[PDB]
Amino acid sequence: WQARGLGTARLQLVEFSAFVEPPDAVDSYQRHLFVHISQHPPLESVDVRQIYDKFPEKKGGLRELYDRGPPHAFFLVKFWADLNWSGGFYGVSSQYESLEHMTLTCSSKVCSFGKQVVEKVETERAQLEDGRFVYRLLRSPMCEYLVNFLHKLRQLPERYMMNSVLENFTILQVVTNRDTQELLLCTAYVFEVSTSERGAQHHIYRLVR
Ligand SMILES: CCOC(=O)/C=C/c1c[nH]c2ccc(OCc3ccccc3)cc12
Repeated sequence: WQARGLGTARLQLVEFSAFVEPPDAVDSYQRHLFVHISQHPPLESVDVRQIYDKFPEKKGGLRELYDRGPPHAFFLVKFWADLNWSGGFYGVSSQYESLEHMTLTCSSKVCSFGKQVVEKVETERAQLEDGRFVYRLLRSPMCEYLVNFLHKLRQLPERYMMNSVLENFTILQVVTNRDTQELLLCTAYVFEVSTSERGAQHHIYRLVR
């Protein structure tokens, strides 16, 4: 019963993106996508151990979460960030669907060298749509650490330097049932940069053991 997308039977990712809109968007709109998954054969597995030291350790790190299970809820998403896009609006949008009606809690731990640097925790109540429940965390403003990290990481003079920094930069995303405390989706994000004739791109893996 192996997964084909980033999701389980209980909770599926529908869309995610991190983006920026220039000031001139209020005239002629446009947004620039740093990264962007869109899910409108089984994925390739990656042993979770090979990424242990890239994430937190005591309580809420990769291993201690994988030991609570469910193992099938764990995914690795490798990003190629488009970093070729100044005083504009930086944002993140997430969307999930479910068959059952829950109140999600959604944690975004940003880690530098595996140290938890910045965390955001949100909750979202289900809204019933076409026979199914829908969870919408659209346009959350990026935390100022991420915005600043990006202007710095944009001004670096070489891509290989960019990917060197980014090798110590990861994000853990943990969605759990707020009521029952059980885990529904855990997604480790590792990052590189994209030779921006190509925009963003991504690979989704099942974390296994
Ligand atoms: C909404 C409040 O918290 C935040 O600000 C962000 C939370 C995130 C949760 N999962 C993510 C996946 C990627 C990402 O940024 C992409 C990105 C990173 C590095 C270089 C280039 C691009 C942000 C998040």
